[PDB]
Amino acid sequence: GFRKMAFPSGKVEGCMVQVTCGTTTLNGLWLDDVVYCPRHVICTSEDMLNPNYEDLLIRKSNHNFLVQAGNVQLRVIGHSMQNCVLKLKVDTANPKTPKYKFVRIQPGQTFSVLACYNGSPSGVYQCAMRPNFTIKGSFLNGSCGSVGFNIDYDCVSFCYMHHMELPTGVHAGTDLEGNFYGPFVDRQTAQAAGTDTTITVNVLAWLYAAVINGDRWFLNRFTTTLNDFNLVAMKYNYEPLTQDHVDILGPLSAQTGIAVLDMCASLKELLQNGMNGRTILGSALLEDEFTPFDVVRQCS
Amino acid sequence: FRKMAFPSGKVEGCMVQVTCGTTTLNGLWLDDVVYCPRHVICTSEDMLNPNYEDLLIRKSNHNFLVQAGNVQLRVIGHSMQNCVLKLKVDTANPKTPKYKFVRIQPGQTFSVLACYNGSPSGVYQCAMRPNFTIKGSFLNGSCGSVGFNIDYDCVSFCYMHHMELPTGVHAGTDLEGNFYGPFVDRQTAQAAGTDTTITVNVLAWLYAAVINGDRWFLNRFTTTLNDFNLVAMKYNYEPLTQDHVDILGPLSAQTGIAVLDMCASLKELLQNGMNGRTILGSALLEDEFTPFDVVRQCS
Ligand SMILES: *[C@H](O)[C@H](C[C@@H]1CCNC1=O)NC(=O)[C@H](CC(C)C)NC(=O)OC[C@@H]1CCC(=O)N1CCc1ccccc1
Ligand SMILES: *[C@H](O)[C@H](C[C@@H]1CCNC1=O)NC(=O)[C@H](CC(C)C)NC(=O)OC[C@@H]1CCC(=O)N1CCc1ccccc1
Repeated sequence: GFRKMAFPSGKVEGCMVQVTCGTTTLNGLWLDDVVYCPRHVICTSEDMLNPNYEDLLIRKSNHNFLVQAGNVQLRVIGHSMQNCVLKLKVDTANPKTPKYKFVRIQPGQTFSVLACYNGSPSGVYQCAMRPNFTIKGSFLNGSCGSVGFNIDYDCVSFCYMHHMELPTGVHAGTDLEGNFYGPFVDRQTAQAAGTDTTITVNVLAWLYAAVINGDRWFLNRFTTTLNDFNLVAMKYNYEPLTQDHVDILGPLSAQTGIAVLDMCASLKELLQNGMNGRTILGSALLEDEFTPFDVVRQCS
Repeated sequence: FRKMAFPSGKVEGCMVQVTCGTTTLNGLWLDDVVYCPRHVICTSEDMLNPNYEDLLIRKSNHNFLVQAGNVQLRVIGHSMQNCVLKLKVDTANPKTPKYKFVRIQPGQTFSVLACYNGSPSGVYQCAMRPNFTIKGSFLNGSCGSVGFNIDYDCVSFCYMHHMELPTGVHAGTDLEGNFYGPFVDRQTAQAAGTDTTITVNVLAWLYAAVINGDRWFLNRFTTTLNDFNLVAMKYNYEPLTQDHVDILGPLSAQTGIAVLDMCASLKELLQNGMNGRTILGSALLEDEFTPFDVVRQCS
């Protein structure tokens, strides 16, 4: 079978806390003796439209930040700002702090989101960083500070923290250094993204997964050159496929005996002809939020 | 709308591995009991048609290797309940959540924590199909992985994984060891009944579309429940039960559209098709979001 699968979220759940300043409440990430959260928690209504964050932050005291881990209040003993994230230093270390690191992911890469409200985890799902640096998340009011992550062995690699929804309903945020993905800004304004494109190497991975699970109606007898495929792919607002992408698809190619450029010829036919009512792995649309690695691990 | 799983940490803290000879699967460690599929006691060649009672009579506590990670939990008692093994262990799980064992209905959804050798690998959302299979993602060694829902702080355990069918869907039991559907834990070819579309969930999905301002498909007609069920079966949709009508209640109230009026709108979509339009960015009607799922993501 094949499902959109998230990493188990327990190691991240034990880091989540609630952070309040004024009448604003969102989530923080508690690692060792530091809590990370979106800086716009210091903003009032009158601040949110053009917040001069350095100016607003210097006027705040440690005691203006109310941090709660379940029943317990954590005492803030210092605060600083790193780009769009606030670092609240606390007098107590999180014992549940896992082995972790902070990474900035590339567009087309995937990661799990642990959506939280008032510091309590509510759900977990899988996302990709879109080529236009938005994410198609499920985030309501109160979800800021929810984080996205990958787990390699015993290590949690944090790659996203949530800050906002765009008018189109997609979402935008930062890495754990507080740098936004994309051309967005932590002010209360309607912001449009650049035109999105489809993550081709991931569509190809998913087609291979469909074959591994017995679905093959979209295959064809034809091949294509890499450049002629890319010409068609760009026409349809699909990302170009690089030779590194081709190399990454090798394992999936070997396992199934379908040359990458044969699968590209299939995808080209799907783009030109559409799906003619049919479905692949349940979907009526071509899915682009599985990486080759995602498909490999899940299918062995 | 995403498929969203429950946070899995409370269940991760309960996963262990259980080994008999070379056969290793997963178990669920709550208080001082470990729950797992009984077929752990079967050699690969025993699985063709096992005599579970006779295989268990030859077993002693000291034939069972239970491990949390690499740490052995000594087994101090054992009993078979339907198709699961209960192994009493000498340590109460310090991470035991508040929990319940529940038997769910077809159509209901739940999160699966896929595990191998006692270690969680992934979590995803499943629906229990009307033919009592699930469209899971499971490899060798996944048995004893569990499906669950979390209400407030209480984990309601509803599924334990035992097997894959010829069509590549999956079958298992509740935590009392009773299979969902007409399957047995024997390495024999078995067939699921023909599957049907989960009508209550499709209706939930239509409510979700209305809540988001997508309401072209609403019409001025209504229907009886019986007339709707008889029409729906002709399109291989499940009949609605009284419980289905009940769990659509909150979405009915939220939108002010009576359940039976939404049924009349769906009947017209069945009878006339989408005429080329979409609902919620899709020509397909989705059937694996329950009314609870719709609430979790809209409000
Ligand atoms: C933090 O919890 C919250 C998360 C948001 C809330 C809705 N969904 C989410 O993911 N973040 C915020 O509220 C942002 C705070 C800023 C960065 C100071 N703002 C935000 O997400 O605004 C969302 C709304 C939805 C529609 C839209 O365009 N905007 C932007 C603000 C706005 C401008 C003009 C008109 C209406 C809204
Ligand atoms: C337990 O980890 C394992 C999980 C399986 C492994 C592959 N995917 C899964 O979900 N369960 C088992 O191996 C089952 C043990 C029995 C119930 C004692 N058996 C099982 O899953 O058999 C699967 C195979 C795949 C093809 C097929 O038809 N079957 C069923 C039995 C069978 C019939 C005919 C020919 C070969 C096997």
